Amino acid sequence: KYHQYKINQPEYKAANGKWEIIEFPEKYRQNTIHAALLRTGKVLMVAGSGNNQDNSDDKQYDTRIWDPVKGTIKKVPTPSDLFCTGHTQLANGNLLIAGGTKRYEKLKGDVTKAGGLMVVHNENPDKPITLPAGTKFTGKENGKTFVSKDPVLVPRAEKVRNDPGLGRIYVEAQKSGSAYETGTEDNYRVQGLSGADARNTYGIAQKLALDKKDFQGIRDAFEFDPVAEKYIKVDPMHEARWYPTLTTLGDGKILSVSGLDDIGQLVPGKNEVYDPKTKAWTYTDKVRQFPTYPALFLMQNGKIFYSGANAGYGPDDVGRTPGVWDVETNKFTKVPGMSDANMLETANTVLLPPAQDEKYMVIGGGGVGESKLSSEKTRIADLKADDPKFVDGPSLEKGTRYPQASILPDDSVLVSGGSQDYRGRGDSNILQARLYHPDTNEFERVADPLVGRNYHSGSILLPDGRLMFFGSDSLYADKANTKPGKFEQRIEIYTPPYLYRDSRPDLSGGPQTIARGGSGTFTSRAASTVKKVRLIRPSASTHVTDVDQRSIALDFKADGDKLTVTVPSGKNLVQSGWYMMFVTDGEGTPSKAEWVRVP
Ligand SMILES: [Cu+2]
Repeated sequence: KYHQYKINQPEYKAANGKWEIIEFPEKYRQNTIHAALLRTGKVLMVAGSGNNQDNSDDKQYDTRIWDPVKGTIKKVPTPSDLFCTGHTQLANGNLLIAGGTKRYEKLKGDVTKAGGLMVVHNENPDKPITLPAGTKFTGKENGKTFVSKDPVLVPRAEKVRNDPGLGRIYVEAQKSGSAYETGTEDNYRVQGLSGADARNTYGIAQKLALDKKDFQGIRDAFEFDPVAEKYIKVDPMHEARWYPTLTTLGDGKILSVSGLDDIGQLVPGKNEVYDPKTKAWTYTDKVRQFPTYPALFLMQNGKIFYSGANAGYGPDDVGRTPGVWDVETNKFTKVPGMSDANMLETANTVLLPPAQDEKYMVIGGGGVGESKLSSEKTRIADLKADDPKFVDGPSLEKGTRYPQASILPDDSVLVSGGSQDYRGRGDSNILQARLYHPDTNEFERVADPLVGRNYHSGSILLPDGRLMFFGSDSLYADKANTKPGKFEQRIEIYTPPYLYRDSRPDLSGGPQTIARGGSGTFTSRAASTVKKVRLIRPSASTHVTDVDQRSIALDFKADGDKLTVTVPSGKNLVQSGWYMMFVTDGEGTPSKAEWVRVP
């Protein structure tokens, strides 16, 4: 339009950057749900079956590697249905990817009525129990009632605790509409049982709502080798997990937390650790339950910070409170102050730059399950404070689920997209982007994104300083919510303001390996202009969750055209692995990254 003229003016791009749509040849398209920047500089894009029933039925599983410099894309053979998986970079630079989705069950019953899977428990070792069709289950907390359509046989408990018999049955609300939906797990009383039967028999269900498909986890785990460009099978997890968080501990092992299991129950706090040297998994000694994709970050004291951000599931009163988790002792200490604590599902979490400060920001979020509630708020916790607590930061304009959030090499945080309602319901994509500035605690609006991104989206900082945005899985295609949504297969590249100004500093000397506490030397003719150096861990982003990205400040010295940088000593700050190293000048303009390996 004229718009298009406005947003291409030198002054405009200099203050707001600019967006571009990339669309791939039809043959390379997929529903990208997970992405990660690899140490090769290319982006792993993982769809699995892509939340597509035909692909699940055909075992059609997709992965791409996309080269942002050349703009080329290739397919990668994908061994398991690796969407709704967990993932993080290993010390060797491989991406550990574990969990994912079992072949999906057909959705049954009336599309206008809340329902889903009820898992019936039988505590009686003496006898099985059959609940006939039309059995009513009522939530002990939520008070809502659902009815089975078919009989279910629930086998005897087995003695060992008795281990309860379990039987799965579809249940459905009596009347249509969202008034009769639930958003969290509850324990359901079975109406019309008396005595012993009532004592030994009960239901557990996750959300029983209108986006109805029932998903189960798988145990498979792989290392993605970015040099070979292949998935390498490693030992499977002990637990099947759909939506686990994988997060690096102090000793370099990977902790896997939560997820739904092979029958769709929340894994009840049975966490496990991958040792990259043995390529084997071990249960943790002690149990702690969280909802799915919990946002879990390694702190400099070796404990885990849980921000409260999560993708849902489980009860509303277990693992819903932000805090500090000592994995070895299992002590959990609440961090108070969170505003809109009822709107933490589908929020983003960022460890603010520089990571040395241990400040976490929680952005946006929505009510449990398919709630119409959404939060405009940011909330910041400083974990180095005497009494740590969340305090509100700058607000967004609109309540926003699913905001994308990426650390930039200038210490800004790009916060972009999202939607006002569940899965972009009511055509509620928010086509806005901001820079968050940590030092001022201010938001600055920048250019609007071109493509809406809600559920199943993400963003990835690239070595050249641009950012890639992917995904978006709207429930509906139309504002009226009458037709099924189509998965967004375009990506965008966002060029920030800092690339529309003066010449950027030059940098060469990579790739290099630099130990914690060690130093390395790089070349920059513009060394004298460098104000900061940042070692930035590449992102692995899914479901509004990225426990990989962090930006570590490096001390440096300039000596003519030579920059000597020093890596901090702590293994809890500087996780082993590969990092982008950016140098930024006093005008805030970053170099392109060189890659550095920390052993
Ligand atoms: Cu998902």
